Amino acid sequence: KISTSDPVRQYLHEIGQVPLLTLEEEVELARKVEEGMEAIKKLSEITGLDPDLIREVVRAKILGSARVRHIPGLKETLDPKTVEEIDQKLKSLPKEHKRYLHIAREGEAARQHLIEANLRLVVSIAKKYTGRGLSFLDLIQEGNQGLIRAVEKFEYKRRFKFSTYATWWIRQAINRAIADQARTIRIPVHMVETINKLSRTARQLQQELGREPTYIAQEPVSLETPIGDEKDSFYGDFIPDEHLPSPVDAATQSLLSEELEKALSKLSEREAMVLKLRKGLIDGEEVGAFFGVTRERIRQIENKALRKLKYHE
Amino acid sequence: RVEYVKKERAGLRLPLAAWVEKEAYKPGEILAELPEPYLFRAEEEGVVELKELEEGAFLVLRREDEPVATYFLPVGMTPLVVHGEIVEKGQPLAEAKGLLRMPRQVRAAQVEAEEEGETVYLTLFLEWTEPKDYRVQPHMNVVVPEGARVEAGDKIVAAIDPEEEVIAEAEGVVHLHEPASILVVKARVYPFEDDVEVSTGDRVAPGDVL
Repeated sequence: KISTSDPVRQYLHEIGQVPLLTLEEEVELARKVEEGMEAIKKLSEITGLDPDLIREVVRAKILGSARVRHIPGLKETLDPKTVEEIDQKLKSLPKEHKRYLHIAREGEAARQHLIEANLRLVVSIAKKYTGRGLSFLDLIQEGNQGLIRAVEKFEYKRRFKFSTYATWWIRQAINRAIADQARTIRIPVHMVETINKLSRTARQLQQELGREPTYIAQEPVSLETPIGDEKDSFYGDFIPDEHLPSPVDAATQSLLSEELEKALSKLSEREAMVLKLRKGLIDGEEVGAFFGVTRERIRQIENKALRKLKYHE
Repeated sequence: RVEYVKKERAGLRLPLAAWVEKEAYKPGEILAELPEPYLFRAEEEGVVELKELEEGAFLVLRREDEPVATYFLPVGMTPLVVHGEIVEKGQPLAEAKGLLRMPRQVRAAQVEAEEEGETVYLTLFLEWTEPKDYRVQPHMNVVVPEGARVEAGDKIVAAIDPEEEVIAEAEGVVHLHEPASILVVKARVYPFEDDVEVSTGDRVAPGDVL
């Protein structure tokens, strides 16, 4: 049926079976996770294997069976035939060494019980990002990418709990992706709350002032839309073209870029690069153009640089 | 709950000919039957001391400060607080009723008898389990199961700060009172003692080595 309430009764049903007790049940799981953390590290010494290799063999045996083959540094390995070689080389390590395993199992499995219980947090974090540029299921899944990415890092040793430690990482992966996948172009990380900030003065001046005043952002209209008397035309149908080849692009920038570096290096690099990269690399400014001189000497050397650069006497 | 089964050894005097001492007698078990009365000499004198019990009473006597007398009274004997040292004149005026005790929480094991005349001085073993509890916080970990003893260095519960964690005392049986809730899982309990297993998660029926 309609998938609005289905993820909800899918979350709120094991979150209703496991609404974590704020101290007993929450801190129990975070310990086991860190229990499994170091037990894997100590198993990496005894066996001579990658730590994240070991955590990943644990994950595969806990979930029963899966095909989720990915490791940093290693992308793949024979999964269903070799994970059991790994599990039996673990059956050989004695009583002293197998308890690290027993703890490593219980720790990563509690990691899932941890997450699966804390997803109603994600439900009410993404609920304040409703009309932002992503569907509500894209938001929760970006929020569930954060609560997972908060489980690698949490330290139960410091007494502040996980309910407030994960709100940051969840609201960090949400604001990660809204700045990415909301409009067609990969928008700056900046312009998000520059566009969002004018939209909250426009609704604090249009509340009263009644005026639309004086003193790189717009929204796409689709290609097919019935124009006219809500007829059969599509809007791409009335677009003729300007030209095919699009010249002075490649042959120009090829001259353009190489003849830049020529004069750019023939005067002092402390001179030419101050503006090469200020006006050309990230932003702009000249209230802080200065790597450490007066706002007056930078304007001095800036202009004087270009002038000997423009014409040499 | 920690039960610190502290031990001591105390004497008593019986009817000589009446068979009133058996080894099949444990805590809460019979001693002696129907001597009408008892008043005989437990020959010592010392400063009066008495310690409480649920069903029982010690009497220790420190003349100066050394424990001159340690004689236990199974209930059914009528004690008097501060009597006796007139001439050490058989103060143990514990009245032999028609019944005897039978110390329910304190166990009566070993036995020793020097036989003479009317009465035998008996020396035995006395272990009374002291119920003393602790309270665990959210950040405290119960490293001990549903019942096992403990050594003088054999830490019981670990917490966040090394500041006052539940370190182990003299040996005690570990019982648990208050859970925060209760799991009822349909499973099969398979205890092991000596050697190592296959870990949590895998499949078994009956599988191999369990």
